[PDB]
Amino acid sequence: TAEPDLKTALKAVIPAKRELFKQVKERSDEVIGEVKVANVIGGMRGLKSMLWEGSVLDPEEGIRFHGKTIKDCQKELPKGTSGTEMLPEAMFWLLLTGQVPSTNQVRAFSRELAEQSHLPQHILDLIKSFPRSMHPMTQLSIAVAALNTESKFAKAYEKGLSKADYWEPTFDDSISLLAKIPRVAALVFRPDEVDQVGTQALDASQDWSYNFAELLGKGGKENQDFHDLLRLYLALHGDHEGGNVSAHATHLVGSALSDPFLSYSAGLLGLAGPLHALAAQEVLRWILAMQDKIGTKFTDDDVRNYLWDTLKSGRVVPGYGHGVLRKPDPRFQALMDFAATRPDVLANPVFQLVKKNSEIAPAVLTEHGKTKNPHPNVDAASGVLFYHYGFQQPLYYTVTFGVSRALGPLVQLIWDRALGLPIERPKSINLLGLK
Amino acid sequence: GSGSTAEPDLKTALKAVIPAKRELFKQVKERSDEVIGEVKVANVIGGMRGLKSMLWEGSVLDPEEGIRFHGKTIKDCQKELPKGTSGTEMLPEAMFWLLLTGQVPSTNQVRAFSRELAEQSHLPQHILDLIKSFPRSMHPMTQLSIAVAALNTESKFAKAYEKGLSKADYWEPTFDDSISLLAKIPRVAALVFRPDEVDQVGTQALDASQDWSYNFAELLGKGGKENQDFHDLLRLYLALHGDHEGGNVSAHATHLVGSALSDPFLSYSAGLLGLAGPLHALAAQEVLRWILAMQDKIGTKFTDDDVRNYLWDTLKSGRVVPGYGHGVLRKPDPRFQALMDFAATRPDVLANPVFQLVKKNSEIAPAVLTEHGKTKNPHPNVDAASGVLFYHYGFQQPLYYTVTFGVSRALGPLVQLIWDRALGLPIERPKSINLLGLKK
Repeated sequence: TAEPDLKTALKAVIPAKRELFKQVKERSDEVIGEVKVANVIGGMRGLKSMLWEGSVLDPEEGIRFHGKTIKDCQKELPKGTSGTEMLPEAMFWLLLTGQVPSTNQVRAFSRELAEQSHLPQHILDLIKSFPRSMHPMTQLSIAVAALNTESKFAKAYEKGLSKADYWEPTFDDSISLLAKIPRVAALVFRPDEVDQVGTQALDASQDWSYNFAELLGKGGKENQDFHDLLRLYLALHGDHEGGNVSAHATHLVGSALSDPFLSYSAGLLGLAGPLHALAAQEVLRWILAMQDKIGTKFTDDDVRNYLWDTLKSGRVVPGYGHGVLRKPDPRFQALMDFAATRPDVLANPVFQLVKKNSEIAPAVLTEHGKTKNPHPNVDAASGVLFYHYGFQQPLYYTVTFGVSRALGPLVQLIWDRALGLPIERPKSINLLGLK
Repeated sequence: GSGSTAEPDLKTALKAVIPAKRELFKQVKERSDEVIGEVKVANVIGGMRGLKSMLWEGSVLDPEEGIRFHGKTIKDCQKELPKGTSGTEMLPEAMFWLLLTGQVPSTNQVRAFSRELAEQSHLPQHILDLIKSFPRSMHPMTQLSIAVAALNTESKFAKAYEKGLSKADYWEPTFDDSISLLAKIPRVAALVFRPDEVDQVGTQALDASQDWSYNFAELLGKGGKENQDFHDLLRLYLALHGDHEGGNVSAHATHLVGSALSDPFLSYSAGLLGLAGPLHALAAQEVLRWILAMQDKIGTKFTDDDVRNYLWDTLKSGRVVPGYGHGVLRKPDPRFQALMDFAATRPDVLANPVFQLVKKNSEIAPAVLTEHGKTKNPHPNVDAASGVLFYHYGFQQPLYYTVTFGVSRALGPLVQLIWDRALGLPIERPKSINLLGLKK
């Protein structure tokens, strides 16, 4: 009568994945690609060279999770007891097992996450040692690494553990990290309340995102719309193939058999890189500057003129353009669907500007001709939506992304260990060697 | 000296060689479309093994001569690189100079660089407080990674990037941060080694006229003239382990995180998190345990046959001879030989039975392993000797051998990070696929 818990459901699908892996391994010698000089000097761009199970980017329909579109996930995944949005814990279930959980399975997993959320005293002390001006992503990376004192994998490996069993402690550590990371993030957000936020008991009947909101100081019925935003945000950003730096660094460090705490810490150190991590922040700044210029009662024409002027000036429209995706990011559209049912969001001029830009900017960018596949990505909307709900320190938008992006890389780490994938170790060459 | 021809500092010497590297990069870029290999299913499921897919300037593994630094063998480095004011071994500071610039520094340039490192060796108070928060059982490599990441509060690159900085200038703050990290890391490592003395070791003033290894030894509690042989071992160890191509996890993770424009503190922290992985990090420790177990079994007065018999029994049992074997290198690791050359001038090392056993194994094990036929290129690597040499000098907590490797392995990856920024290399971003996509 009792439904399988997540560990049982994972164990049931391990044999089929190992069988599929065995079939692929028989074709080891088969050639699938070429390596060119471009790939070596160009950061391996386009080189199909690592495994990632849970998500694959479809050039038309965007990111798919085990073949499911964002829309399929929004229809199929269990929701909270209140609210309209899919749960990140349900997305984690799907990523890990390939299967949609029942509502009751999700409720039991949420209860586990709440119960495992507490931090050891040394983590609270560690966090209190950080200077106030330490960058929030540096704080988050360090704290996550420091939780390796609690690693079951590290201890089991040292004691002696069969290869075939490496996945179990990896799974236990991953759930532990997931339970804890929202609380660590909230301590980064509220450095003066370490003692209180660091020990506060979570409501075991509520979902992971709700409890994260509570730790952020945005709990209770008055913040229910924000709860739904946060649920959606965390679900949407959970995984996006293995190539991005946070996913890849997690896998890389993981592949040397560093435990999930150390491995996702490395992921977060990569996420701290300014080059692509600040897109949501940049979009927000750009939208607010546009509002400053064109005011709060603006026409379609005003928007179009503003976009042309930006482009003619040699500036970019942030949050637009992609190497391969030929349509709007379905993650973007999911945020727009969230907004469409909330009259106060639709009344916000900042949001209206995001919406108008999404209707006008792609045609403008195409005609201008400089930007490949000029459609909105998720960063076009996420910052503005957080800003609307009072979360107006953009610097911390990366922290919330770091919480979300634990989901997919941890799933892949579990599978890496289940399948027995080896250390990641490419071969380097010097420029003289390419000449 | 402040003349017309006054000897360049490291940053000036680097600046002088940047234009030629950018020109060589331009020439390589014209060949972008040239095919240099194949990708197979093996490469995707096998952690990219053998896939030539990243750039690393400073070191290239030669199948005959072993690891070379800008074409120079370990023997060339031992002859050409400047030594300490006392001592017979090449300085890791000089190795760093060579890796970075492609050039052998003068003794005077090395002395000035050592002084810069000594002057920057102090830590901010919050780093000492952070280290004091660590539980005593926290793994030493977790401690080291965290403390290095926490030094990003001092990053010039992070602050300059945020303020606005030309792409052509990214290398300068990267260089400044890298030197800062190098100066500080031995002190951080010593705090990991001595958790009861954080306040003292953490603030102790260093002799600014001493070299980087000497100051590290001093912070470890092994300073003074009585430890001069250990100083030379440590110099050699740190110089030898500084760089070994880009593929190893510490080098690669540094480059990967660095490629998203995270500063050198955050990037080498990621390197150290990878170094903390037990799978391939613990070889020096395994060799030490194996040698000591062998000595236990065969004693100190043994025949060549006894050694051979011990090796055959190990192999027939299905166990490995650690510290032996390589995929590509067809001779003893030249790093191994450099450790043996160190030993050859120290009569107390040569008198140590544990060292004699390392030497005897290197003369007997290769033939045995070849005949057994299971281990490719069955020659000793550097791990065959490093742990025993430390053990001889009283550095007998093998768990901490990885920490000393972490200090050494700052050198090469930081150099490559500086070059990545000088060249404007993009984010590392390969493409993934699922098993279903390989089954088709």
